[PDB]
Amino acid sequence: FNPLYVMAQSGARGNPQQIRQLCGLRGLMQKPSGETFEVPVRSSFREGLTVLEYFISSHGARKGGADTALRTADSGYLTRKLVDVTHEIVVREADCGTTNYISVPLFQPDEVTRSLRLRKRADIEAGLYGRVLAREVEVLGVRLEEGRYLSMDDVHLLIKAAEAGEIQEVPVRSPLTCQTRYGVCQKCYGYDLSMARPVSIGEAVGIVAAQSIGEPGTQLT
Amino acid sequence: YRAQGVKLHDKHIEIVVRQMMKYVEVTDPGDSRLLEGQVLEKWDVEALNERLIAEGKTPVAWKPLLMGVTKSALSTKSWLSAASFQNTTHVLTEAAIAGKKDELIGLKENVILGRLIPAGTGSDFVRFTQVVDQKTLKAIEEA
Amino acid sequence: AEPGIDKLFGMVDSKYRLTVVVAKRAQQLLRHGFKNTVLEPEERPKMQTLEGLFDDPNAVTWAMKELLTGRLVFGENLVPEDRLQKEMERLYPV
Amino acid sequence: MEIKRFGRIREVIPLPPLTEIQVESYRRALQADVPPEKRENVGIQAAFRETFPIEELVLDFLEYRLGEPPFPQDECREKDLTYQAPLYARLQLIHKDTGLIKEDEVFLGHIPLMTEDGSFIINGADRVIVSQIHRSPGVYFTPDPARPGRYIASIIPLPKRGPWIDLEVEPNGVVSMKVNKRKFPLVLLLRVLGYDQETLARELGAYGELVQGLMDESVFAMRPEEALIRLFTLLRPGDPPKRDKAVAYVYGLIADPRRYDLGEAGRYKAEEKLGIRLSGRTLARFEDGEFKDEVFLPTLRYLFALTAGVPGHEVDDIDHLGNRRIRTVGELMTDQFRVGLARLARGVRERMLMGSEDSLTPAKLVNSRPLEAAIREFFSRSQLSQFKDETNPLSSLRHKRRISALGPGGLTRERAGFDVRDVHRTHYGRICPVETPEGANIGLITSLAAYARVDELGFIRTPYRRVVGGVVTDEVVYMTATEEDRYTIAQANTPLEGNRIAAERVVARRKGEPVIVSPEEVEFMDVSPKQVFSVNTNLIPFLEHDDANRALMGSNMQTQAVPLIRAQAPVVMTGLEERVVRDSLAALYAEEDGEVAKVDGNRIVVRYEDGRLVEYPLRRFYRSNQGTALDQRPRVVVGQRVRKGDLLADGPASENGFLALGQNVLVAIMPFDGYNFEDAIVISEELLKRDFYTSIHIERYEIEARDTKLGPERITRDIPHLSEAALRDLDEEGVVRIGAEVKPGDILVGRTSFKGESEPTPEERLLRSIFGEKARDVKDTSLRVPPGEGGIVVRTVRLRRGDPGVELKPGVREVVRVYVAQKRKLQVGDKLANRHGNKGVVAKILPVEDMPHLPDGTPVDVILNPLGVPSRMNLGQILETHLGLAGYFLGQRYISPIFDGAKEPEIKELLAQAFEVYFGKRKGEGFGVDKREVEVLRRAEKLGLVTPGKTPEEQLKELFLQGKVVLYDGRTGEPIEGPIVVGQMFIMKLYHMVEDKMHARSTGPYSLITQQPLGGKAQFGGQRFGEMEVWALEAYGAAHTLQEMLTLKSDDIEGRNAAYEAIIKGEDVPEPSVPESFRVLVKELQALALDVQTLDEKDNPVDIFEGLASK
Amino acid sequence: RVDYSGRSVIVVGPQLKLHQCGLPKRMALELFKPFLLKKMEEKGIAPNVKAARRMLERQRDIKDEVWDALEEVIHGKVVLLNRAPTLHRLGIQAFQPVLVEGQSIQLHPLVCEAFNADFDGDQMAVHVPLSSFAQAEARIQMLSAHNLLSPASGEPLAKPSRDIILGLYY
Amino acid sequence: PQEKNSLKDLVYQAFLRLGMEKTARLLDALKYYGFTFSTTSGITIGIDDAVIPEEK
Amino acid sequence: SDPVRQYLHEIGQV
Amino acid sequence: PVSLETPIGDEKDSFYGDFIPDEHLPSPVDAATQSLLSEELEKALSKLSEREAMVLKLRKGLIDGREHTLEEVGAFFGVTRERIRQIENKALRKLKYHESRTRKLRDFLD
Amino acid sequence: KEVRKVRIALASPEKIRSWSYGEVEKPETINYRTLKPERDGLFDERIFGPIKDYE
DNA sequence: GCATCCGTGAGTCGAG
DNA sequence: TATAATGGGAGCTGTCACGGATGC
Ligand SMILES: [Mg+2]
Ligand SMILES: [Zn+2]
Repeated sequence: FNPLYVMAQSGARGNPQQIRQLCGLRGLMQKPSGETFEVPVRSSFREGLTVLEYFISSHGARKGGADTALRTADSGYLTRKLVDVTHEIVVREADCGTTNYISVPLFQPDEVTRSLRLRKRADIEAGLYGRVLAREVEVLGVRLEEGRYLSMDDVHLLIKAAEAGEIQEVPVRSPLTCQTRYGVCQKCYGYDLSMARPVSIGEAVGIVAAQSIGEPGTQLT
Repeated sequence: YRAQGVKLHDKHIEIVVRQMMKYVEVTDPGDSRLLEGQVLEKWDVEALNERLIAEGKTPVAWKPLLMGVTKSALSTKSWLSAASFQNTTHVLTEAAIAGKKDELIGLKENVILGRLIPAGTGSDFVRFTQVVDQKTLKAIEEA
Repeated sequence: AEPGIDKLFGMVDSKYRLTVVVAKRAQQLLRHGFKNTVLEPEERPKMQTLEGLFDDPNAVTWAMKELLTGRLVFGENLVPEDRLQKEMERLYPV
Repeated sequence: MEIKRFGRIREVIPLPPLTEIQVESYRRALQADVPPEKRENVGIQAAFRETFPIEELVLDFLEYRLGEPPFPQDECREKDLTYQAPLYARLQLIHKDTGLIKEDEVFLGHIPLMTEDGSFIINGADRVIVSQIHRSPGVYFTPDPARPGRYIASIIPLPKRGPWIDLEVEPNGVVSMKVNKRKFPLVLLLRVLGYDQETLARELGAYGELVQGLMDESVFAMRPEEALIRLFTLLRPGDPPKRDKAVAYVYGLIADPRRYDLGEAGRYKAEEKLGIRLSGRTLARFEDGEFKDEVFLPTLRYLFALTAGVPGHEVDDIDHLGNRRIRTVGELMTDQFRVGLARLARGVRERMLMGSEDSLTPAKLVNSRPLEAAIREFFSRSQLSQFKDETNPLSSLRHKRRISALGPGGLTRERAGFDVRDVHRTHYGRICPVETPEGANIGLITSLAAYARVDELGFIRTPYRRVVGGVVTDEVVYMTATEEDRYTIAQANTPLEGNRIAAERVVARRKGEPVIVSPEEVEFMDVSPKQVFSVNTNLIPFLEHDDANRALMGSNMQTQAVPLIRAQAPVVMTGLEERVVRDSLAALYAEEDGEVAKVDGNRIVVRYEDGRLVEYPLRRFYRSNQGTALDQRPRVVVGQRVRKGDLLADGPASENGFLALGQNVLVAIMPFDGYNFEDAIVISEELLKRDFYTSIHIERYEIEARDTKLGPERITRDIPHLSEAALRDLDEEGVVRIGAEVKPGDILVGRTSFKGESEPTPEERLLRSIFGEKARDVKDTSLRVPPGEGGIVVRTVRLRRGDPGVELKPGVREVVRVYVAQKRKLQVGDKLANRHGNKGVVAKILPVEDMPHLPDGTPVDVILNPLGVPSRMNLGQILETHLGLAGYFLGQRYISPIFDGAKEPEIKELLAQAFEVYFGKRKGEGFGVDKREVEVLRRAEKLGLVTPGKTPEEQLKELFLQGKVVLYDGRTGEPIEGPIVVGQMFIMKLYHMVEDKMHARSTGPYSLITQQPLGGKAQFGGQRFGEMEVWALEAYGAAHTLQEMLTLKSDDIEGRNAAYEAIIKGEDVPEPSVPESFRVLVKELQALALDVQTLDEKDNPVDIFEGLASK
Repeated sequence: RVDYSGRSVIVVGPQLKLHQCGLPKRMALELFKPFLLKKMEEKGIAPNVKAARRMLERQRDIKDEVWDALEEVIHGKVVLLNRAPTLHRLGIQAFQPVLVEGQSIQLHPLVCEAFNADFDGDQMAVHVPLSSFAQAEARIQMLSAHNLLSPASGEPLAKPSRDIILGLYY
Repeated sequence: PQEKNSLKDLVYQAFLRLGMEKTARLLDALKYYGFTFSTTSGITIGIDDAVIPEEK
Repeated sequence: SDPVRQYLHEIGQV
Repeated sequence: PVSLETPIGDEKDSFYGDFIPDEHLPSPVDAATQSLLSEELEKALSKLSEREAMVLKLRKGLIDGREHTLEEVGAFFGVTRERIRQIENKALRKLKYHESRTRKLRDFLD
Repeated sequence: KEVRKVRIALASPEKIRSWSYGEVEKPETINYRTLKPERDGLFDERIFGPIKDYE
């Protein structure tokens, strides 16, 4: 029930590394050149550092700061680019009627083992969730019709099937293959991820895509 | 994004990438007016070609063209958009020589004109929807 | 949230169509002074003052409330604009 | 209160005068106190000398002198005058072969003076000239990035004094020199300098294969005369190489000490690097008939010796603080002096021809304007010349020790990448690692370390103590960053018995890198930990416990602390807080031992030993650049005996001579109903009750009356169509009366303007007719109090044309200034911080009875959410809070120095002693453990906080030693389930207050060309709905909202007018029309010869100018 | 730059419902001024609009019935809050405002994440949607309570963080 | 024990099942109680709360 | 470029 | 004169002209007022007969923007100039009555 | 009529003179004393328009 | 076909 | 409205990475 431990575990605040710096040792620091010092800071923030340790740490602090300062503009610029490319793209109709589609793999070939291993949960969820089915799919005695927007549950089901070797990949409608002019169609786009339902025709999909891709920009290290 | 612990739907990245692939390079005009090596939108060539082949003419041979978000952005049909985004003088001179007309398809164009945008409550789909109470309804039903 | 928002989204093929219907209806209410309303006296949206409860001045609140009832009809090309405006001016003069 | 200081580290020397970097620099630059014949050739004296003599008649410089200021500082600030001294120059005009000399002392205008504390007054407003860091001139060698094998030799002079030159080996093997972006073979220049193939062959031959890449037959044939002209033709085309021109150009490029000035520091760097002796700061010399080389051959020798690896030849770091120097105010100002001077000389030469050739006095020959304007330019529109930041004494003291990469002859920020920003190992004891701006400027702006000094050459030096044998001398050597790299330097905290090193193994640095060493190998040792950090950083106690990233914010924010009417020094101090009040002149002190004669709110009269009676006026309620009140208050009483250096008065934000930025409040670290959510802070109404965090502020309002072509602007109490209610507080002349309380809308100074050309509308005529009244001649232009502003009128000033001593800018009849004061209580939205980087806005002011409180009924002052600590890793605030508790009960304050201070054991002991007071009294007063304290103790031992089975008192003490107490929720009376951290924390009220920042607008001022609303609160203008905000509306698919933003709410004129009128009449807003800025775009494109036409769906043109622009 | 746009410091509003914000009286007086004039005319607070505006011009001339009228003016209406950088569409959200004394804007704890807002001095800008259409768009499409899931992933954006987790977990 | 993830999932599921208007209500509830409890729970930080393992 | 240079040259032609 | 493009701040973000208001084009408020005035003058000219309203409209230039001599208004109505003078004066007098009674145009005192 | 398109093209000297309400023959701007716009200069009313409406 | 030149970009809002 | 006078003068350097054209 320790306050640090609790705040971390709950996800209220804090993470393991920070807790480490508070309680255990501070760790190794890096010179400005990028290569790390031979002696680590042994002190914790509880114990307090030595002026030498402290100064040693300042290099990293600063490097990080400047990094963030620059990445910020890099990301900003990126976002503006993306917005400029995607802006005209809007949901302009319910069905472009295309027969085409894209095939989302549940298995990624592992090069370390030269074998095949199931994709991670979140990866697959990101590939499948709220997508309309391009083709009918039957796994574990459940029929998933064409035109069916996959619920998070639907996706979990499909994963479980893929664990029973029932299905290796899923056919799905997608903007890549959509044949709507000057935009996209409801079916090819899928869920308005914000409402967990079919996207309403007229939603500005491009701008949303740009904002979505770019907003985390400053977080990528 | 995954490495950085960021949940982001493939959908969006796909939306952008599709715009990266929006263009093609011409390998043979066949019997078309277009000339070899010249870039244009996959849409436009698919349409033209269907006109040719369906009219009994030789089709145009085209090659897929990948180009980054910036170049693609500057290559958009709308000159208001392109001239807004970057390379204003270039875009504008190349546009003015050609005497381009902007059809106001995109958000940017309309924002610039102060127009009501083609998305949301401005979408032609829902834009014209009417509301009338039953009373007035039957009332006009007489004709 | 707005009351019955989920139902309202239920009513339409596109959320933006909901928004349009609501906005237009509100414009109607304002134009004809609320006297064209499909709400009955006990359904009339109310507002707290120092004096007491008076009709809610907010036409959009009204509009959505009305929409919930189903007393309202919406869609495209229901009636020519002339006929609409004029029949309404006959039924509820300004 | 008793003051206990921790730590055994002894400071062998105190901190240098903190503003000496400014003060000493300018002092040396002016040399005003030095007698003209005793002056060294530096600063102003150097400039004059470099400019003169003015050749062809010959005008020569003898000496110069500085007068006294025409007005005192206070006079200057009041009148909007620069504080300056008159500069005169004694010049003698000499006719050569004509014998005659005509000598005169000409007036060159005024030169701004630096004040006692290191600032300037320029046009009535205080300014600081920030020191500028840059690459030291010299000769450096940096590895070519394209080829690993080949290095590049760079020759860099002082900025604005000659072009940089680059020497490279080349792929082919021929040496190349780059000057002004043109490369040519170095051998040509070598020849021009009188070098012969032989002379070179013996010199550079030792390094094989390179010399042959040097040798070119044709050039060797030519000699200097042939080769000089060849070179000249390489340097510029299409210009005749008349030999005198070639000599003039190459001389002006290299040998001319006037056009090409290496650093004196540059000179030294060259000498030390290449092991040579320069006869001057020039690259080459003209002696007798021929060019003579100095720098080139040695740098070429070094370059070659480097390319082929030769022991003893180094590559240059170029971010090493040995190769980067500081240009202080003296150097910068002097630079501009030299420029304006060179221009003045240009004018002299120009007038040495036209006009009377025979009758010229030096007065006739010389024009000041170039000089006056060069100096005025530097002090007035320069980037390094900044509005002085004096929010509080520390603000300015720090502003002065600021170091900037940025500025003329400086990095642009596209220039600035990671290398420059970084904290270099040589910043140790020179530049502070912590204190730097947050964001875009990170690494560029920085602060000087506490013990650091900038030397004559502009290199930053740091003190160390000599260690010979095992003994540590008290002798301090100030070292440059380069010299420092020679020695093994022990850490200050290394244990000592006497002057002897007490440890078998000590921590030392060899060239910045840490290593464990024997006392035998220790050459020097740090003076103190303080030396590693800035003055601001040195004010953070427990700094060793704070993560650097937050310490940074602590430092930076102390600069933002507002001076409070009841200000206190922190209960925990680092021990620098007194000397800061000292070195920044805020507090007033006694000159010599003496006795206080008189003591008033306005002045203090002291009789010294000398018998002489000195009177000290006190600054009272004077406004600062930031609007915070600067006033001093007497800290002594009549007949009191005071020694030399004793405190006579307190500055703004000091307490008995100790720096007082905030207040010490009783704080509890616990969440509170989400009101301290995400850094927000919860405050006790008791704080306002006792006027904690209340601060005085003065705003200055100004208005002018001018001569219109339509008539005079009159400042009068007579304003057309105004009630007596409106004019009530206005005196006879129209100016609000001192003492009057003014609110938004109120008139500060009445003023009438003459109405312009009047086109009375027919409506105006019918109306005017109906009421029988006549339209007045004058409009009402009186100055009113802006929205959200106001207070008490503390001052007025009035200046009229043609009254004694006053002259106003042409056309200006009169100028009035109203000073309005306000006493600001702490409120919701206001910003508080501590020295550890904890900062937050006040979200809730709770009535005392809701405040968590101790069993004895004492309520807490502030409630800080603990969630703020773990992520931030700033533990200093925690220890500060604990020791703050102990102090709270023991009635004492502490000094806990950085990196040598109170360790937690000692804090625990003090805590125990405090507990005895806390609980002991209670026991004596006849009370036992409360029923609730038992429950809390239960849950506590469930938390492993106390030892089970021990007594309630023993356990409560066990918690107190951990800094925790039983806390009662004021709402319920029930306790907080766990024991909670309570203690005294030092917290400041920062300069950011909602009062300043709150703003809103319906409609207002629009812009000339665009017709879009103006920006900024002061212009009363709309907020920028930018590209990104638009994107946001687009994504929501909120069309009509967006369209409003783009039309009705901005630059659609018809639209915004119609909207306003409709909303006024309770009608729905109209359809938006075309935005005026699109019309602006169309016309701006037409001006560009491009035809832009809006079209039908039928392609027929559409006229958006509505016929107005078409014939 | 737009009309009817203000700015102030933000401060946490633990007590408000997800669809609300604290909007300082004075700010509201300015932002909705025209409306407040018309209303001031409907009630007899002033002879007409031109008079009303003068009454609002001098701060000391402002009676309490003015405030009461203002409460009537903003009824049902929402305003847009925006923090910069506006990285995604959730950088602007609509809230029905609750007039408060004091000078800072009160923001709901659950929306801070989407705004990347916090309370170390963050400042936000307010905007008044004018038309029935704009107000409709705001209340239906942009209302905070109607956007609870990220458009990026569809994962909840409005969720317990910090203090809420600390209590619930406890 | 309820924490970041669990609660997120709760919210999402409620959004799917109950619907948004209710989910809003649930969010205000979680907010209210969460705060209320957080304050009385007696969470705090003293220096002693950074616990150095004997293993260090 | 540098029109001054060019013109000076054209002048030096006569 | 000084440049509207004179930079404000060490950042290239703002120009001097950016802080210069537009004193020419009427404010939405001013415009509003100027229309309200027309509507109120018209509302006040309805209490007059069309002739005694038209005499004032004509002589103060509310129409065509020109003021007519009493003689010309007399010619337009067919009355003697002195007649038009007296019906103009009685018109204006009735206007003043309506005003002292109703308190409408007062706020346009400015 | 409603605007559905925006064309941009080169202008011929003919078209440029078409737009033009007059030629600027003088580098003058505003009269030094009166401050009224100079005749045939950059700010002329005869060319660009009246400074005051309907006057 | 690769070297190298010129030209164009490089977050937002705020205050000032 | 006339002695003769005849080719300028300053510069500003510590980014970085791209597309596209131009030249070797
Ligand atoms: Mg913040
Ligand atoms: Zn599709």
